Amino acid sequence: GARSSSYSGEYGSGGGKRFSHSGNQLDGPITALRVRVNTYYIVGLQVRYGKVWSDYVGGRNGDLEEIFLHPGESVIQVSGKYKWYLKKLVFVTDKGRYLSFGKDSGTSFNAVPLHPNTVLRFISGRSGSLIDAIGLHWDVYPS
Ligand SMILES: [Cl-]
Repeated sequence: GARSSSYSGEYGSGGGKRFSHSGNQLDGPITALRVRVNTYYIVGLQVRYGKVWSDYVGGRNGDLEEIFLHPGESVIQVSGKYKWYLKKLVFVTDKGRYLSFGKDSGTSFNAVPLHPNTVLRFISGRSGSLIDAIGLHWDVYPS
């Protein structure tokens, strides 16, 4: 039909419990990221949609890294690495910024939109005390 949405599928394990930011789309485009990291793993994730933060997922012991996107800036590619749990995330923006988090070891993955000229609209995944898995949802913005 007319829709340009696409979904990467889940990268990582089947552990933990599912989360989805699908209901956060209405708040706005992604405008900021919070990624909690310890020495080995991605511990936790929060994403700001417009002005409103998602409900935090993951554990709380770790360095809380945060990146604030520039006005009009979107993510167009996400890569990373996992081994048992998520270990590395790289958010690539349409302003050419490569926003890396975590430690550079594990099985690699690389997710780009399945329809051209769409951007990262929200994320889903699985979590517990760590981030077990992540999935990327792409769409046009504005809608
Ligand atoms: Cl694994």
